[PDB]
Amino acid sequence: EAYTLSTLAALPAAEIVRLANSQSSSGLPLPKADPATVKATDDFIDSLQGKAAHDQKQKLGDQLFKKIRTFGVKGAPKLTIHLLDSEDLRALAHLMNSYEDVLKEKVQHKVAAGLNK
Amino acid sequence: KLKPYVFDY
Repeated sequence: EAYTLSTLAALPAAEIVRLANSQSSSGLPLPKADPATVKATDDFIDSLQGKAAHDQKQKLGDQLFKKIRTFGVKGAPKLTIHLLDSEDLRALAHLMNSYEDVLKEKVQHKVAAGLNK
Repeated sequence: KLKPYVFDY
């Protein structure tokens, strides 16, 4: 099992990140993450713990929405909401900040199902 | 406020 980008993006964010962090990343189509970026992402998500769910998703959504807009994909608010409601917030944030290519491919899966309409 | 989440640009 060599994942393609597309089959990898079909997994939940938490599992993509688990695979990325496993020593056994034998051939995964992911770049090596920048540790300072990873720490900044985890500190940001740490700062959301304890807040109302809407506020956590608004705060991550602000950044995720901007990221999806840079992909050139229409319907970015609806895609952002769907991702915030279907993915682990921390892992989703790591896709956003460290694994942009698999995030765009995950977004393409969503566009193919009409979830941006 | 954050009822759905709101992203303006």
